[PDB]
Amino acid sequence: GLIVDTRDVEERVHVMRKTKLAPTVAHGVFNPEFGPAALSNKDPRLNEGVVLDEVIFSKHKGDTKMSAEDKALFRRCAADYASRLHSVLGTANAPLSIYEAIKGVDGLDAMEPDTAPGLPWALQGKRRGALIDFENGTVGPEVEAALKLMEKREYKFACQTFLKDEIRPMEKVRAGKTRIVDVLPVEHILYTRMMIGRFCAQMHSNNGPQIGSAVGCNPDVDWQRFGTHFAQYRNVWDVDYSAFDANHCSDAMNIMFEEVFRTEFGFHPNAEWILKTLVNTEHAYENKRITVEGGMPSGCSATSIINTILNNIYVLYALRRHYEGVELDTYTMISYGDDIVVASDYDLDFEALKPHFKSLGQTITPADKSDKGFVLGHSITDVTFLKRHFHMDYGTGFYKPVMASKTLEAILSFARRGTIQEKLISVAGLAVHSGPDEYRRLFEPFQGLFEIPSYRSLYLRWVNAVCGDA
RNA sequence: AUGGGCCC
RNA sequence: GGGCCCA
Ligand SMILES: [Mg+2]
Repeated sequence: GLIVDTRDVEERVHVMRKTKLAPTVAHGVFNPEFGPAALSNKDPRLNEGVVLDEVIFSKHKGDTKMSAEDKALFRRCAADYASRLHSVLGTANAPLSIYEAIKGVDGLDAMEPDTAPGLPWALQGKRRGALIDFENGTVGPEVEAALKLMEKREYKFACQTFLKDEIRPMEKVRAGKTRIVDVLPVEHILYTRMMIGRFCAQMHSNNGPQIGSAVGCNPDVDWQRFGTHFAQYRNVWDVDYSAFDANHCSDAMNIMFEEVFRTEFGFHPNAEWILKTLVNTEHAYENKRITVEGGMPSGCSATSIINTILNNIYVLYALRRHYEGVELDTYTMISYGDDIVVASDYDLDFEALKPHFKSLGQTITPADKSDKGFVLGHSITDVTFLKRHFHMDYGTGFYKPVMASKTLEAILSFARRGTIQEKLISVAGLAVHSGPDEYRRLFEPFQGLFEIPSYRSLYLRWVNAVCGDA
């Protein structure tokens, strides 16, 4: 985005924190080029000539403004995508009752009961349960007041900046490249769900290449689906963006909301309005306050859906800006936020597409090696989606989601106090797909101390999940 | 944190 | 309810 104003106020928002990630019995064994991100400015692991607060916000490098010609072309692409999207989902996009938007609906999880409540409730130390009844699907007086102030479109708010406590590659840990989370107030989240939840749930249950969205998918079973689909194309591309989320420009964001969430598609008028409040945002960070124009907040309801939509639109816009006759089935793609796979029988030149993405302030680079240039001729067994490869399971013939061994080692090397056993069982469902030998090697540091699920027990579970028959 | 999926 | 992983 674009930082337009930075001011210091007395009302402090404390987030400091040491890490909650302790090394495991495996860190002494795997020695991963990974560690927890730095969360204090006096971290000994930091480089010389690095400040946390400067690198934290160093992603906001400007809000790319668009020409009339480019704005109108984005609007056609947004309309054309919306058209395909709504024809597959239906136009059954009526608002959610308060109850619905809390407890969820078929294909939309229930709101989180005990996650951060956001501002200004965080400064009053009032937990999320203090404001909403998550059993009965009703809201307290403070939320109904904001709710009525959202219908009337007067509602203001500030985002709360959290430093993300997670494992990062040491190169980035040392560079102070800690990722940030932007917590919106819990009433904003509820109202957004009211406005676009019925859309969101329908997105989820219809995930696939057809709507170009993997949000709602389950890699274990859905890998076979995605695999076979992309298998039948002459060209496949693993495209990386660089800070996809922050680089969404006002114009693109705004135009996307105007074309996708139209009342003619059955959306409440305030659907467009609620989503547009994400464009110009106030972020709170200890003493400082940052007014930003552009970019997506990570923490808004429907963040992944918005990113995926925008992604689907970016590819169309970029291709149409370079070629002629390009229509939705000139190509195929699936995305989950920034993460994307594109395919086509045509020989598209992504290298030439670079500057077209650049007009939306997006920088595309090949995922593959970061090799000098986008190449042609790649297949699905060459690419990565959601940190998983597409590999053929040697004994069911089905595609399986395989994670890089180095990644799995990193994961297994750190855990929060008293969460190790639990975590080992979870990670096991991810590691099974690496094969018996590699499954054994990965968990061997934990032998004799924790319960390790057998390879066999988890392969058998997977086979049933992917196909009830074989 | 938003969410998705999964695990108990 | 508590956890994990991915974006
Ligand atoms: Mg990828």
